Amino acid sequence: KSFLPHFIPKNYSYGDYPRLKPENLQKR
Amino acid sequence: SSAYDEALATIRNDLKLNFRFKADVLEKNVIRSILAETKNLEIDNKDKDLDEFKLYDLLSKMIKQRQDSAAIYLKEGSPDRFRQTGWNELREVDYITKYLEALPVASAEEIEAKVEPIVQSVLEEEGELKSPKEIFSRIPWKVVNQDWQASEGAVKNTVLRLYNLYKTD
Amino acid sequence: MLVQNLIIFNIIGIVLLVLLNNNNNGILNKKSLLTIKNELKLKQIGLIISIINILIIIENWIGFNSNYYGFQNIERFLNIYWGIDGISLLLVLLTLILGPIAILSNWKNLKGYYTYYVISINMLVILMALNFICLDLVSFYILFESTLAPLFLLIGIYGANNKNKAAYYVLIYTLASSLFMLLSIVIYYIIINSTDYIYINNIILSINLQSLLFIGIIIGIAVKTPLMPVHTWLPTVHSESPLGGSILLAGVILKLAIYGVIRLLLPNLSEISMMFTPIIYIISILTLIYSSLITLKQTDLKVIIAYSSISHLAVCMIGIFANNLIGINGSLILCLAHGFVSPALFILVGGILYDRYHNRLINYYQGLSTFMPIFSIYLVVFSFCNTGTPLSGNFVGEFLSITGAVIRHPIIGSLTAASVLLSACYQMKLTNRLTGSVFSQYLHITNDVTNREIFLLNWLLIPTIIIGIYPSFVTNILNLASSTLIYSVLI
Amino acid sequence: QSASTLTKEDVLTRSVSVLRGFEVKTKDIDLQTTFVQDLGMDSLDLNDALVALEEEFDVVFDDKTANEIKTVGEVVDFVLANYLPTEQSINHTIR
Amino acid sequence: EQFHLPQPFWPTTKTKEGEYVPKDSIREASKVFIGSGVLLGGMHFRRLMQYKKGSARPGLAKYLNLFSLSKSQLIGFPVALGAFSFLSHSFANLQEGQTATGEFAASSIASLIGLSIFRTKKPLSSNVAIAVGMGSLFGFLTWAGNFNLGDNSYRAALEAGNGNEGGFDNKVIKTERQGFWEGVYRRPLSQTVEDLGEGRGIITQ
Amino acid sequence: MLFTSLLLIIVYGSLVNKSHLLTKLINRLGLIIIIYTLLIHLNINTLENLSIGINMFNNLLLINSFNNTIIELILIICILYVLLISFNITGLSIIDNLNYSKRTFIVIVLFNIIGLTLLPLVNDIMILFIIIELQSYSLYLLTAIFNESHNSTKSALYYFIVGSIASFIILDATVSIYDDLGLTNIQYILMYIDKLEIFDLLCLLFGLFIKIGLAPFYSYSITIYSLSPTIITNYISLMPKLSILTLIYIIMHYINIVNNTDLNYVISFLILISMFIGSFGGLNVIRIKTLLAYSSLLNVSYMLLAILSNSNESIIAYIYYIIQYSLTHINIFSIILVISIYLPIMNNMLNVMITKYSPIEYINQLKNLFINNIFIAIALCISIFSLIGIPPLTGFYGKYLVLISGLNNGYVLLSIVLIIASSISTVYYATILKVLSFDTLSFKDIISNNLIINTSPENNNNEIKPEISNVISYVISSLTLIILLIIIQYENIVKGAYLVLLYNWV
Ligand SMILES: CCCCCCCCCCCCCCCCCC(=O)OC[C@H](COP(=O)(O)OCCN)OC(=O)CCCCCCCCCCCCCCCCC
Ligand SMILES: CCCCCCCCCCCCCCCCCC(=O)OC[C@H](COP(=O)(O)OCCN)OC(=O)CCCCCCCCCCCCCCCCC
Ligand SMILES: CCCCCCCCCCCCCCCCCC(=O)OC[C@H](COP(=O)(O)OCCN)OC(=O)CCCCCCCCCCCCCCCCC
Ligand SMILES: CCCCCCCCCCCC(=O)OC[C@H](COP(=O)(O)OCC[N+](C)(C)C)OC(=O)CCCCCCCCCCC
Repeated sequence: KSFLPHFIPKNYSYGDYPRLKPENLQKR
Repeated sequence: SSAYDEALATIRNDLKLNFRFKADVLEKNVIRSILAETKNLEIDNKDKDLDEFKLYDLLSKMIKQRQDSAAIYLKEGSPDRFRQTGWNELREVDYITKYLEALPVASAEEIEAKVEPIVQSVLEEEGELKSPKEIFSRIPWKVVNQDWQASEGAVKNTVLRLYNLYKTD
Repeated sequence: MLVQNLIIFNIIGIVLLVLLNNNNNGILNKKSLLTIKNELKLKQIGLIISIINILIIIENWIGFNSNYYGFQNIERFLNIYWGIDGISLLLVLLTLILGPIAILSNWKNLKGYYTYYVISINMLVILMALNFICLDLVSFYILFESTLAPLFLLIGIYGANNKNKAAYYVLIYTLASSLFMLLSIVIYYIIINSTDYIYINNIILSINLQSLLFIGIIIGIAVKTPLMPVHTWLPTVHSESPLGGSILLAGVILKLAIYGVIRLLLPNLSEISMMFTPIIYIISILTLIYSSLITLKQTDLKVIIAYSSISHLAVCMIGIFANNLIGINGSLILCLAHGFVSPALFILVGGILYDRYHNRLINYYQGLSTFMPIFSIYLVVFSFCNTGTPLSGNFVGEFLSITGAVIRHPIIGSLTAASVLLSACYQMKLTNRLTGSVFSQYLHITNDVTNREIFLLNWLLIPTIIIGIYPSFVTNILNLASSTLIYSVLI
Repeated sequence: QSASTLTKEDVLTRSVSVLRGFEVKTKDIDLQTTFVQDLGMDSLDLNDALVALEEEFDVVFDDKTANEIKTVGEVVDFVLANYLPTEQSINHTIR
Repeated sequence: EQFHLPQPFWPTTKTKEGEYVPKDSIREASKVFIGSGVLLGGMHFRRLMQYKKGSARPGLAKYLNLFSLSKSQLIGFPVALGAFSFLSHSFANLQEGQTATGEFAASSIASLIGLSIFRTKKPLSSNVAIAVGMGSLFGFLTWAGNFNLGDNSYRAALEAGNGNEGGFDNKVIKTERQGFWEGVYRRPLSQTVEDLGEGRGIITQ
Repeated sequence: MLFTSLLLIIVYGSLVNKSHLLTKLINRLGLIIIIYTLLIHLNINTLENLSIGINMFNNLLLINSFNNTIIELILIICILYVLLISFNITGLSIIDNLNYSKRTFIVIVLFNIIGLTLLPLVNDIMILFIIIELQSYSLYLLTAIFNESHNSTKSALYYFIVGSIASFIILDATVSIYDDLGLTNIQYILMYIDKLEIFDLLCLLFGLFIKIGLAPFYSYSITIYSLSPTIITNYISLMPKLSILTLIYIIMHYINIVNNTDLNYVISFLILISMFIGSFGGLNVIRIKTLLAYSSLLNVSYMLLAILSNSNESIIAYIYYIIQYSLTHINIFSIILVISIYLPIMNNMLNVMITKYSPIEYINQLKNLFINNIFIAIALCISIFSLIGIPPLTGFYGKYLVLISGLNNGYVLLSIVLIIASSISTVYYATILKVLSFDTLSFKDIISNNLIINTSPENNNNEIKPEISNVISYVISSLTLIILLIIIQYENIVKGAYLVLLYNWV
């Protein structure tokens, strides 16, 4: 149905920066 | 208990080398302290065999105890005249971590490489994350010794660390 | 007359400001009278000194002959020969014009110590201006590196939150790289016994020795333009340095690298410069393309402008290493046009928005045209100048630089035309956002551009358009000076 | 050299072992563990323990502190704050 | 036709073809390997005597721990130095002389061999990172002419008349190429074509 | 004059009663003695007459125009140092009384000045050994002048042991040469320069390298300079280098006759290591004197490159560099002694203990100097920028002249390494400047009445009371402006260094 754009990592690790599922705000 | 007995041999050997070559005094206190807690550990786990994972949680407690003591001293000051008590706590943590990382168990990245797919899969099926208790359920706390090669507690720390990253409230 | 008066007068100005403002340090605990209104009188004296320095170069400009080949106003002072040609004359005037602008941009946005800042600004301007009128390699290096001492302290005292990081970066990136340029200067003084411009221009060295000397000098030049991959100091220094420090860094300091090519490479190492041009073009083209794509992902307003400066100075490097008059003139005009537009964009981004909201994150600003229409006009106008829209000196510089590259190397010089597209991609992505959508929810409505900030923007825009429409004001002066740099034997 | 290398966990651990060799009611000793109540030491037993804890850590309790000591944690606090390594000869350090 | 790239290389004496008797690589490496193992092993057992003589003195013990070598370092160091000597001489024989590329290869391989012995408990990529760094340093050392240019220095050239003591004269033109440290007023145009080639303004357009 | 006046001062000091004023006035007599020594030496020794080289005292000594310049430099710097003990450095008795509590302070200095000036003149192996002991013994006695200080005595023990090992190495080298040739006079030994083992002279240089703190023997000097009182560290870290380096230059002048490139390589190895240690060593340090100890090790490596190249360009480089570095060394230590007056007082974490010998011991005790005294802070910035080598300060021309001599002799590697070493050491030079000034605006409006200077009283509340004493202020002003404005007279000064000859002639 609705899918994320390309080149969006499924995981990341930047120290203590909060880890969250990428939400494309254009679809809100 | 093959790995446990081999591990405790290196700790004993480093004690023999330390007395032989007059190495750092604080290291002598660390090894002597480890052996005493090992002495307590043997008494309370007889006939149950001693895997290195139960040794892993013993050194984990020592590391966590001194970090808590170091935190207070490095904030309100060490009580000795030379103000070295707080740094002595952290110096011992390095010695204990040297033996902890030599045990044949998973590193922090291997355990995170297995829990992170579980933490993410919980949040996507439910929307919001409130407590780690919903992530402990999807963890097989029966067979994480040879498929994951980790203790009972090292998985607990990995989840709690990952939960604080992923929590939405 | 020029150098002697420009140094003696400014020393008297430096001593005068010190005498007035430091006469009351001795446990007087008084209230003084020059400390009122943020040291208004001491600021005004330094502002006047900057304008008078522009009058000194004018008196020597009236007697300048555009139809004379060679250095003019040849003078001896402090056992050093000082002279001017067409190329040097324009860069001196550009350097001195930005002096009053640097002081006025920080007229009321310093936490204190206004006398120190004004002295350092006037001290930076003169040292940079004197670097265009020296006539030997050692005097070039002395003035090239003397600016590091005041610039290091200027950033560390008047800088932003990460000023400590920025002060170390500028001191270590530039000093370490210039010491490699000093090695080449020492070699010249050893084998030729002189570093005079005219003396060394006539000597042909062995093609192997010319390679070693070129690499030593190019290391110092490449870091200071800057070029990839030694450019990482500039974005950090620009985002933390004060507004006047960014204006001088973006207006004069980077242009010394192009003048270094004109003096230290083209006339003395002519044979080896032709060998190195493909390497120079590859490095510069990738500097242009990479910096433009990197600028897209930036989130700091003053860092976006800093990366924009790197893209255009790669084009200046491409033009100056073309072996034709079109490219050389185009690179010089682009240096002057950049010397006005780039400081203007720092005033808009780091001098007006920052003085009101004290935050350089891009996410806080949008729809500024609703309550800041005057700011939006200047922001939009300078954005099109920055992308080389015709009627601006930037386009005339960019078009001739691209044309000079195509004439020099038709295949690879054609990649320089990506400046037209890529510069508009990141510059109009930032401007379309600041002037787009509803006025930001994170901002409170405040004053628009004041009279002082209008004055700064107008007098940086005016020279850009005068040069853009009638560049012959500049090309007439540069014509005979630039023609001496071309190396070719057609048979 | 002339500075302490003591941690709160080592001093407590060495204190417990020295107190374990006595005739105490319980072997479960922590900082809050009192001498009179938990371990059950009369006037003379307590001072035997204090001197035993003196020899282990090479410290000497002052009279005011020793008469007023109640808990095991107070001893650990005293050792950490007052312990100093003994001075060595002029040759041990520089050679 | 070959590309015309700049050649930033310091002057060196070039052995004539047929010269350069090669050096025995195995024999030379044997002396470095054996002599180093004897010293390092001998100094190891000498320090054990100092341990036995005194172990209750912290001052002596601290200094002995700094110079103490682990067992894998007592074997790895002679092997790395022996491999370095062998590979440096072996590559020099291959190239009829010593080059910076040969020294870069010899030093990095010798470092990686030693690192894989006395740095076993570190990631492989970490050992390669050090070996590349170590190899570059010795390649730079050779590129700069070892500790001194010697007979190729300008002072040496100035004493042999190959400098610029007499000055310059444009009327004099030399078919042969000028010396490394020599400067001239005017050059044969054939030399420029040899250096730059024809094209973008040389001879043709 | 030195010898005659020393005997009178020795006896006079033991005759009069002991008081701080009398010791201070006796120090001023020492100042007059050195001034008369300089005037007498200038009146009789001239560069033009000594160019050939004149033998004295049965050829035991040999003075030439190269030796003579260093002797005058030693006398001039010794004059500036005695002003520190002959006048008020701070004006507060708790700090200044230390410089007046030892009556033998001036006597030891006059003993050492005699050893410093005679050492470059040595022309015989027997007198080389005697003088190098005379210089070394006085340095040990000066390092231990404060015998009630535990650190001062500990440094003197370390100094004695290391400096005796070097002296034995020096003696062992001369005995080997005498065994080879059966000759003791240097000029006689020069007749057999091609037949004696030249590495017997490298052993002689190795003992000299220990006494200047060159790597790998740098450890003891870094330790000693940090533990000694700031007034002692100012002298012992600079004075031995003026004489020993000059002697090393003369020895290397004789060594270059036979052109042994193997010997040149060993010295280049020591210079290369010293650049690495001098630059990387100072990056992680918190003490200012430990930082300056590495700075001294680094600047010695720069001079030894000029000494190693040993040509006509090397005489100019070494002579100019040693003069300008001595003035920078004097200027920095003068400021460090003065600025103890701006130290905050308690009324605590890390239990930091500061003693009367070294009130300024850590780099962060220089905090807010830009606020407390802007003119002195700028003077310290100018000196530090000179060590960095920022043109057109004196330190720039020193590095420029060293590079010319080094690159002229084919030392490509060492010229590149020092320029990398200069960049690395800039990191810890900049850290001084960061501490001085970088927190000016975020601290400008603060109330600081807890400084050491605030303990001083006030005379009438209607007079103007200068915060720094007259002599020490004028010296700092003079040296700082010389460092800053050397461009005015650089051409004339370098023409003078052209005339200083060491058997060049023609
Ligand atoms: C936002 C910032 C505010 C500023 C924005 C506006 C900027 C000002 C616009 C003008 C820019 C300055 C350029 C004009 C200056 C005069 C140039 C000049 O000297 O012209 C000389 C010209 C030929 O020279 P000559 O034959 O030698 O005779 C004169 C001898 N001294 O002799 C002549 O014939 C003079 C002819 C002058 C014609 C008027 C020029 C004014 C501009 C109109 C034309 C612009 C080009 C057309 C563009 C239209 C759009 C495509
Ligand atoms: C009966 C047996 C008697 C044995 C007497 C020796 C005692 C044991 C010591 C072990 C041997 C090492 C010393 C050997 C002599 C000193 C080196 C020397 O002079 O060269 C001899 C040897 C062979 O070289 P060769 O070509 O034959 O000699 C020149 C002939 N024209 O050249 C060599 O290859 C020697 C090997 C040297 C290479 C290893 C040393 C470098 C690595 C260890 C460094 C030691 C610590 C660093 C010291 C410097 C610190 C700043
Ligand atoms: C046979 C005995 C061993 C040989 C010792 C040689 C001593 C003289 C050599 C000159 C070096 C003088 C520096 C002081 C000597 C060091 C004393 C020492 O050996 O201690 C080892 C020291 C401690 O290291 P650590 O591993 O923590 O302790 C061992 C734990 N078991 O580890 C160190 O830090 C030693 C390294 C000190 C820094 C020296 C670096 C000099 C510059 C080398 C690179 C040159 C740069 C140019 C490179 C380009 C050319 C290729
Ligand atoms: C063209 C060559 C010129 C050379 C002379 C340089 C200026 C000398 C200043 C000495 C007097 C002084 O320290 O005075 C201090 C003044 C003004 O400070 P203020 O705000 O009044 O102080 C505060 C007093 N309150 C609190 C009462 C307001 O600071 C200056 O002037 C700074 C200029 C120098 C900065 C760069 C240093 C670089 C060093 C190396 C250079 C290569």
